[PDB]
Amino acid sequence: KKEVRKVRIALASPEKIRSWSYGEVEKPETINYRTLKPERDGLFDERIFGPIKDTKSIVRRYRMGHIELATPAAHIWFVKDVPSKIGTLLDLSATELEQVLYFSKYIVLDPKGAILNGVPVEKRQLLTDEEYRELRYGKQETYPLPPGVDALVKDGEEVVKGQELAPGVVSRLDGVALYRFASILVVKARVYPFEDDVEVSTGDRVAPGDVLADGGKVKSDVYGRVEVDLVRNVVRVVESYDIDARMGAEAIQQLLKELDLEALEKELLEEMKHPSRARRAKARKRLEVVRAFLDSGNRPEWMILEAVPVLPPDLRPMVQVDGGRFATSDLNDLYRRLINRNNRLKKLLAQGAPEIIIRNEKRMLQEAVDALLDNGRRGAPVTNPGSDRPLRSLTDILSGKQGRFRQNLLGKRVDYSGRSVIVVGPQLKLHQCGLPKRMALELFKPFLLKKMEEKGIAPNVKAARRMLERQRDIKDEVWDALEEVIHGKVVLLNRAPTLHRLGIQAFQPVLVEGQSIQLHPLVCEAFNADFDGDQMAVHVPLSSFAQAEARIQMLSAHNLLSPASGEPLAKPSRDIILGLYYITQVRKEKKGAGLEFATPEEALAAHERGEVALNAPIKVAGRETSVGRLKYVFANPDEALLAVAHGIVDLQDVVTVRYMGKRLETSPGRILFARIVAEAVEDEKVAWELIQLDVPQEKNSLKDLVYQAFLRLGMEKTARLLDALKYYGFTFSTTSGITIGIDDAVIPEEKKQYLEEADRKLLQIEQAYEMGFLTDRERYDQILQLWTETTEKVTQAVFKNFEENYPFNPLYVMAQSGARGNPQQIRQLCGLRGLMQKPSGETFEVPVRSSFREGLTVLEYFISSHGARKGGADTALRTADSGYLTRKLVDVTHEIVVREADCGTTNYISVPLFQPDEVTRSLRLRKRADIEAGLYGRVLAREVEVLGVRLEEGRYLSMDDVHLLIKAAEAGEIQEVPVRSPLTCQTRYGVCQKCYGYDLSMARPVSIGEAVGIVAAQSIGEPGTQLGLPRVIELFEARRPKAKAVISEIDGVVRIEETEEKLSVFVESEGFSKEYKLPKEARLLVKDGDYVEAGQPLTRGAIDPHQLLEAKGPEAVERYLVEEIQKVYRAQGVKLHDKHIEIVVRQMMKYVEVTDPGDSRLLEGQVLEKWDVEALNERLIAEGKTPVAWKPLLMGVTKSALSTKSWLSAASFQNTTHVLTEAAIAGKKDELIGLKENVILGRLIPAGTGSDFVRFTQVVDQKTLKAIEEARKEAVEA
Ligand SMILES: [Mg+2]
Ligand SMILES: [Zn+2]
Repeated sequence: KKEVRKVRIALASPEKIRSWSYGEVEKPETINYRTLKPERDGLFDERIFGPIKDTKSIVRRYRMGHIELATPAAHIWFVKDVPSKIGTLLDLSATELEQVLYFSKYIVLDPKGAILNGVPVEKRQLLTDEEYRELRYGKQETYPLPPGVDALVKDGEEVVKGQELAPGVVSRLDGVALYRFASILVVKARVYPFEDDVEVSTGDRVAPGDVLADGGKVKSDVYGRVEVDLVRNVVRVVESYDIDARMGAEAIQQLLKELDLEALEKELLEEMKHPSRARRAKARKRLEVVRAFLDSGNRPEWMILEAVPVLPPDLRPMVQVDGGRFATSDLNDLYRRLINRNNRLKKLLAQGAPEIIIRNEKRMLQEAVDALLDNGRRGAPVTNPGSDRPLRSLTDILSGKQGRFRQNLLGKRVDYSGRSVIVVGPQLKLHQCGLPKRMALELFKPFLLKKMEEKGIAPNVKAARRMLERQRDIKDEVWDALEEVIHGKVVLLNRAPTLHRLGIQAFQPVLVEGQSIQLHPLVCEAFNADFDGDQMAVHVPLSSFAQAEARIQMLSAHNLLSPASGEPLAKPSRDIILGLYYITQVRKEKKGAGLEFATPEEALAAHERGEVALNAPIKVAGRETSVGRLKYVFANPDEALLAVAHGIVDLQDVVTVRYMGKRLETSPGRILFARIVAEAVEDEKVAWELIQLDVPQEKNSLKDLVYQAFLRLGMEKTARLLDALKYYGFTFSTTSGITIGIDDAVIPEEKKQYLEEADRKLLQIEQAYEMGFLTDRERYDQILQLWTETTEKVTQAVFKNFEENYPFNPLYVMAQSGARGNPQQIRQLCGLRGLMQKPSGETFEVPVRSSFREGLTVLEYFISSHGARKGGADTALRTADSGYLTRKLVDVTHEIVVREADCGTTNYISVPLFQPDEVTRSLRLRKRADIEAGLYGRVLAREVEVLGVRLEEGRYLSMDDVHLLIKAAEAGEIQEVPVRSPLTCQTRYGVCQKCYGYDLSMARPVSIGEAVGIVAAQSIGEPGTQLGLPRVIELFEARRPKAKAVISEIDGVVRIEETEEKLSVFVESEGFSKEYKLPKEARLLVKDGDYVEAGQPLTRGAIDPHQLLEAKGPEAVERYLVEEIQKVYRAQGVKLHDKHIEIVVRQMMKYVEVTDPGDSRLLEGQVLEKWDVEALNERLIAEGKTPVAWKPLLMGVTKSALSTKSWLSAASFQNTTHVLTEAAIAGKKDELIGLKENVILGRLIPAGTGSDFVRFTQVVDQKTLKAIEEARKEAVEA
């Protein structure tokens, strides 16, 4: 019942394994082919895993078995991890020593080693088993003797080298040769005769000084075993004492049993505090392991495993494919192999012990356990021979690109989904999408079944399915049921590359006849989907709760503004823009008569007579008014438009119309546009005030109109305005007749002489190059400058020509309006595409004189093919590169969610209003877009009054406030604005509403509980696809730029010495001077004698963020990073707000490394807030003034993503093995904070609706409220 908050991962005791499992499996018989039921106690046995029939089969998913190995085993992760957990807990070498002990046959033994073989005492040294059992039993040399011969050697003869033991036998070392009847026994032992009782009997191993026999007469002199022979009444003392011997895991277990963590910890402390850093680094590397083992409970004794758990059968099922053959998970094969090996070991130990065979089968079992735990690390165990496909192990199931972690994180398949090609849906409103009738019928199939079961169409659901199974039985009643089903439902449309949040959009389906999905044209840019045939997909959420989600916050009618900025995305598109520009344009032709009209009053009649003739046009360029203004005057807009309907005057003709209160000299087109705006909305005074009816409706004007309407009216009215505006734009674009012919690409004639002049100039330049006054580089620069100047001159001439001569040219009308094209494209069409770049990256000397209006020569087309190929390849790579960048960003910033009470942050950031450096030393107000992206939607840190207006502290900066601040800065009152920011928020995991701000899909302040981190990452990454990018990569991944710029770290004065070898700049201070050397290519930007501060760039180039943080501090480098990121984004024309960059930069520098240790080690770095809390506890909450002096560490996006307190995300991110091992050494209570973890958990995501702030909210109607409240007051008795 209680909510899961922490997941603790830890190690298992053998008792824990026994309690966990329900019985033991000991046959290698999963299931026989004949008996499809579980055969015997094997891997699928019935009574041990739960019944296979109908508790459910989920016990066979939950209940697990176990194997009680007679021989202990150690987990492969703790022996093969890069830091060998046993190899770092113990003093053992991982690469060979640990494996050779744990698989092969060597000896490890602590207690005693003073026995000498030319080598001093042993404390923890390794000796091979061979010399071990040599030293175990003294010195053995044997030489047989023929029977029936009493040789010259007696039972106690001493023998040295060179002595003839026989006529042909010679020994090898000095010692004693014992005689048997029947051999000679050479030993390096000591014999001792005696004549009294024995104190040490046969078998005992004795130390010097201990009594051997005969009381004090005879005492021991060396270590070794004692053998008493009563035939000669003598003691032989071999040199072999009682010495410990263990093999394999039990030995390790012995080690782990004999190792105590507390004394180990103290001696590690001593071994790290005393010497230099060289040993203490690895001392900490193993001391963290020791502290984790000690502080987390679980002792390392069971860190090697005795009872192996057995996976429930349904997690590894053998399921039939065809013809009796069973497809199996390799886990079953590995378990069968392990069971067979264990049973072989069991019966082997039961029957007899051939020692070499026992060692061999111990190695066999250990390798089998290794393979079971994971395959590939030691050899490549494979399936039955002939199929060289490596078996799949537990690590393979968990880890890998397609594993348990990496397959729930995507969920590549969904049930209620479809896809189709999309077509324009202009007849639909913005909150609708056209759905083909067949996919609409099949998608809601259960809904259809239930709804037509509500009526009498079919008796039951089975009859319904059988009737609908064929389309020959369709009826119009079925279609009525269909339209009944989806009256209120919505579906989610999805584009395959989902670069941002708007790639998923809810819609209301409308039944249509056809194959394709009809899409509203206005969302043609929300999706990056054209109509060249590319497809788009549809999903259908089932639960009414999810329907509420989609209809409320994912419905497209409600998301009209970007999350990346305040700009709208539902702005009128190309066609509507062209139509409305055509309807609200005013022409102008000619005045060949006396234009003076203000003076003469007979000029009204005189020029009316002139207009009767051809003296002056109806739209004449009169001094004060056109004769059209005089001739026609309209009481109402209706009269003007009705007179237009009678063809008297066009929609583009100026005329005096008496509007609601004034006489306006406008065209009926502009009046009609104002009428459309006023009809789409309810009130007209507001509509009249929020439009600009004296200029053509260019795309910027439409965008401003839409934004203002959104601000002042809200959601529904803006949507209706967009619908009506699009509809009228379409109709007037149709009836107006905009068309493109070959003659529309008019060629201005004046440019011709321009070319000649350019040509002439080339000649002198060529002559200037012929005389040798110019070098190749400067000549190329001169030619490039001349051509790029004359191209601009020709473009200016082209636009002047289009203005003067043909106001209504289709190319010119779409250039002026925001429909399509750029001046460069129009110049290519009509003028000349002069400069064409070379494959090397430079530009050809010979330009392209021709245009597409004329014909290109073969060579010119062949040359332009180079640039075509370059652009194609660039796009084809940058697509995937930008996707990968977005992946990095979302991984690092997925923890940021606005859950908050307003944090008491007495801190802020001062957003500049003047560019610190637009020239070398000058201040100018930042570009309006820049100030908007820095200030719009922020919160004022403290009250400011600039122009007689009191902007109180805590007031969100709306668009009007930003404009007012910009105007004030223009006047010159303030230069910086103090604002709250995420960079200074004190919220633990996320930001507060005040520190975050005000920009959203809406304008209102952000709701508490939305993952602003994910949308931040998406807004950063989406423009990257159409974007340079290496700079962005090297900035979010904190790296060392190759073009490093020399900077200062201390304030002082600049002393530039012009040493020709290397320019030496001296930062001079009172007590010290710093010197920097600049090579020939290092072009500085400072002047001698200038005052210089910390972090001031001495040379031109990029700045390493790490050294900048070292010099100035966190805030300075944060501002530098944000500005540098914004630089490239502005350079590409993409408008992006700074909230997202600030969020990622804050997540980038949430790590500090302490320097003065407190209650833990010093040279360790992790989350800053942890020392925030810990310093609060150490200094204030608890006693003990130990300052945990930390330094902020700046690491790239990747490293910050990797090092996380939670281990779920780390396991799902890079490598499950090492991460899980680390999280297993210490019981890691993973808090379910962060979003990726709760995705893996599949539970309610913390962000959005799943925020505990809104997760539960009792709701009750009013009448039941009165009932329950009456029960309440009657519950209060008396
Ligand atoms: Mg396409
Ligand atoms: Zn805050």
